Amino acid sequence: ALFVHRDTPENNPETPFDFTPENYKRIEAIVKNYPEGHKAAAVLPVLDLAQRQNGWLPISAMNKVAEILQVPPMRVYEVATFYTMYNRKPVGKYHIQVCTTTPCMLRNSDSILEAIQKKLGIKVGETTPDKLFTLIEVECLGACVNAPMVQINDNYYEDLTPKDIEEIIDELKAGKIPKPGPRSGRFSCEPAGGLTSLTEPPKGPGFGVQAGL
Amino acid sequence: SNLIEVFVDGQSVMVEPGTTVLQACEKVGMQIPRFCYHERLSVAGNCRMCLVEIEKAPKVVAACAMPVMKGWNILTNSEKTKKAREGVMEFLLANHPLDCPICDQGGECDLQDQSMMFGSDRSRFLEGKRAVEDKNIGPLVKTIMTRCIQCTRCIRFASEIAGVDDLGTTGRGNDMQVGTYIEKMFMSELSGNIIDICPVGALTSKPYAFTARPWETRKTESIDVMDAVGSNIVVSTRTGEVMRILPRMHEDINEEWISDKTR
Amino acid sequence: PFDNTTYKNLQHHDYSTYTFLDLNLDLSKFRMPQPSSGRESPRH
Amino acid sequence: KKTSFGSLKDEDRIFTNLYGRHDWRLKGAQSRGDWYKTKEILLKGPDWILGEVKTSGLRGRGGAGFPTGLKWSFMNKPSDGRPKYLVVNADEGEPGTCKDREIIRHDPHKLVEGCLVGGRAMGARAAYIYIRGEFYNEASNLQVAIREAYEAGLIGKNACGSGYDFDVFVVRGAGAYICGEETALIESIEGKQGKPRLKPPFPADVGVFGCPTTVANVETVAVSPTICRRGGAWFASFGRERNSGTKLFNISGHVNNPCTVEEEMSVPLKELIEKHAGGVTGGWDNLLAVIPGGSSTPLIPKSVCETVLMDFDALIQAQTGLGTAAVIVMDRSTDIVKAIARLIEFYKHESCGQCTPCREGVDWMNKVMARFVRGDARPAEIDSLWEISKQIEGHTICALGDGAAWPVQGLIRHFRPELEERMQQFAQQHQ
Ligand SMILES: Cc1cc2nc3c(=O)[nH]c(=O)nc-3n(C[C@H](O)[C@H](O)[C@H](O)COP(=O)(O)O)c2cc1C
Ligand code: SF4
Ligand code: SF4
Ligand code: SF4
Ligand code: FES
Ligand code: FES
Ligand SMILES: [K+]
Repeated sequence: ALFVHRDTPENNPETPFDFTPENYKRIEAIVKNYPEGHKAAAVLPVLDLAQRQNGWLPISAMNKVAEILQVPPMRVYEVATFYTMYNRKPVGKYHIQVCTTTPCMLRNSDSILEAIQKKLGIKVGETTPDKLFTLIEVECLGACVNAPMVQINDNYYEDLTPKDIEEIIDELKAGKIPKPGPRSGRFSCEPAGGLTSLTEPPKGPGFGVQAGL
Repeated sequence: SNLIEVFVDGQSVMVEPGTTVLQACEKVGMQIPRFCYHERLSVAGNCRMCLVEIEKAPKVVAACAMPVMKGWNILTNSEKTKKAREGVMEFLLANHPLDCPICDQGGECDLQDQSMMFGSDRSRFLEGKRAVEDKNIGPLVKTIMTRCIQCTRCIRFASEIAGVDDLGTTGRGNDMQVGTYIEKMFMSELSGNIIDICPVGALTSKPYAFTARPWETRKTESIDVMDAVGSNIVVSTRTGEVMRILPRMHEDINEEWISDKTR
Repeated sequence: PFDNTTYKNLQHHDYSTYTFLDLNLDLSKFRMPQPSSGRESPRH
Repeated sequence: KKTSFGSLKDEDRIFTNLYGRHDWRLKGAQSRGDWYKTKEILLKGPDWILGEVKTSGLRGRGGAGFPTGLKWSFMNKPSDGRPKYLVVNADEGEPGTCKDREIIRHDPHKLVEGCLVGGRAMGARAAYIYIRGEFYNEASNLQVAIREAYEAGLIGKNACGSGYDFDVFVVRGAGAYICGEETALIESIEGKQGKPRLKPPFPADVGVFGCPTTVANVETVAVSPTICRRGGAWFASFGRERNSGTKLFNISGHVNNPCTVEEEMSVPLKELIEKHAGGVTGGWDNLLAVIPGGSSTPLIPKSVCETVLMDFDALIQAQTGLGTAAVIVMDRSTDIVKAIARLIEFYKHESCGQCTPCREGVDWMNKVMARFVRGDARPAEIDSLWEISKQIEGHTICALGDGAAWPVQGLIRHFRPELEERMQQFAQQHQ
């Protein structure tokens, strides 16, 4: 949790990184989304791309993005250390992120944190010896009505209970892909035990349209 | 022709459009407090020491950044203004280290002086303070970054004046840190100037370190001969010895900067 | 037959690491030419 | 006039695929009435569209609640040579708020159509949809929905066949609540730290890439096509005067059935919780406090919750605000000081650090609130904390600073005896 860089044998400007040819084509499309003369707007998406290819951001990757976009390296470092989704240390294969802000706290997200810690034998902020799971607390993930919820890599797992989360870790260790979403009865954000709205057939085109178009 | 009339504490003054509230106060000889604003740097508006009341406006405005509007009355000394300064000074000093006796800025420090003139006379902060690691940026500027107040003057000067995009802020929140992220030296021919524009003892002259105090120096206004520009300088001496070189403002020559060889 | 009992947003169960950027690459043939500020960058 | 509000009907619900029970892709969206007579709306001109939005009484759904037709009309002016843009705020970062998430993934074509309709009103050439980076799957749904519209001619060149060129770009965030702030969002698009800008200039003059920009919430833009189709008067027939239309509500916390639901504005808070959320856990009598509009709004105790209505003007009178309309419910088992202390901890982690009162003040408030949770303080410190919050409020660059102060003030305003009691317990234990 430090915001200074000290070169180490596995993280220095000579650490091998470079985009694959497939990613170099994705980068071209990213840059075309912005006006000519404002290529620096691509810093966030291109940095994220480097992390998706590599899993984390060595300083060499930051320099590579700076070189590609012709942006001073410090301006890339500033972005990398501001946004919390960028990993400047290697993380596990599965980055478990437990929301602990108040709405999730009110639904016993602490029990979810306990279940993950007891099952994995690690503490918040640590990685397992096998380097499969890294566990952190995060702020509201925009799924508060489905609390308690966690994010693992790109997926949300919601309305959790200590049992449900323990199963998901079993599925990940075994190599399977657990389907995202609520683990209770419901499918998304509707009230449990039956809809209280949107029960009628949706109205079709042209319904209630004002005269004169 | 296009000058507009504004009032500073009820005193009319005619100012060009685009003039900020801070610049309007200057015209009547009132200097608004500031930390992040430097007239030769880009406007930042982040320290909030320049907050000033506009009559009938419920919100204090940042004087350094807010353009004046015709008929505005700036209350530079209202209780609303004075309370804003006290609140900001209190936040500025909450984590600042108790370093004045060992800090080279002592005696010519804008934080000290504005705390005296515009802040409260005591603390109500009952927590532990932040402490930051120092960073080595070369043999000329010593960094004691726990004193930094995150005004970003050094960043803007390095980017705009010196044309070096090496300084920046990393992290965010209370943990936001000014520096180079990596181990880098800020070795520009104009680097030493960031000692002058840093309002606090975060950036100080390494050669000058610990040798004098401001009140005991004699200022000899003189000229630089290290090149052919003829930069106006102040030769600081004490008890018959030259202690340091400072810039002297000359708009048509060196503005308020000197080169590192001159310094 | 109107069915209000099944979740119909199950495609994202099969999204992968490059789905978003692959779609962005796919969309590139549809975009209008970008405007220009007249220089390569503010540093030019 | 109408005197009671609520009991909205499905016939009059804008977001009809709120629960993902129907197809979210173009085929489903069209059958539900999206993209219908979009060409007619575009050929009626910006002044007609802004008038429809002006007459609808729509107010910003992002939190500030600023009237939308008036705000959008700032772009209604001749071009000076720069391009014009509509930035759509899909950051959805306010704790308790998840309404925008359902719109993006289940009704993406309403947002995409809203982008074009609102973009036409402002004369914008494209829309950038800034969606938080943690919504990867929702962002992929949106790009799929955007691709279908491009392939149907509904956007891009000659959009809908109206002779109007409009692009819809999706740009993802990287983890920062402060990038929901309008100007901090713009700096993020430009590839900088998400630090807000001072105003002036206002975005309608100097926005993204230095160009005229309007930042609109996802919900604000998603309902815009329907208001144009069904008319502003239809939308204005809902909710109290100046509090018009249908609102998305998130009821979370200590309810039996936490959910997102669309309900008429000015619905009573009590009715909303009982009707849709199944009521407070342990009975309505087990209610302690409610945060009515997301974490930034001050809480209210059970007594106020009894009769308060859910709209901008009603909640301002209760010394709070509608905010994002995210209702966080706390029953009597809650440690209220701990619950509010966790929100101040959230603002501490989300402050961009740019400006002094929030960079230093919020962290100071967090350190004090942590001691209040344990009672390791003195009663005189309560008034000190109130004064500190007032030094942050109205002195910062952006409204995150105000949003950190208000929860603290709400706790002190309604639960001061709880704070003093905890200090009494701590003092007598170490006595
Ligand atoms: C800290 C902070 C976070 C915000 N987050 C969001 C957000 O996630 N989504 C949003 O629509 N507005 C957010 N806002 C409000 C925006 O600044 C802005 O008022 C709004 O997006 C304008 O859109 P509207 O007029 O349609 O409501 C936030 C404001 C602040 C101060
Ligand atoms: S910077 Fe100023 S206030 Fe801070 S320790 Fe040095 S002299 Fe004292
Ligand atoms: S080091 Fe000095 S000039 Fe730079 S941000 Fe800190 S206080 Fe300001
Ligand atoms: S109030 Fe906080 S988040 Fe907003 S600009 Fe100031 S420091 Fe940044
Ligand atoms: S509080 Fe956890 S998702 Fe919002
Ligand atoms: S001098 Fe104006 S905010 Fe710093
Ligand atoms: K200094």
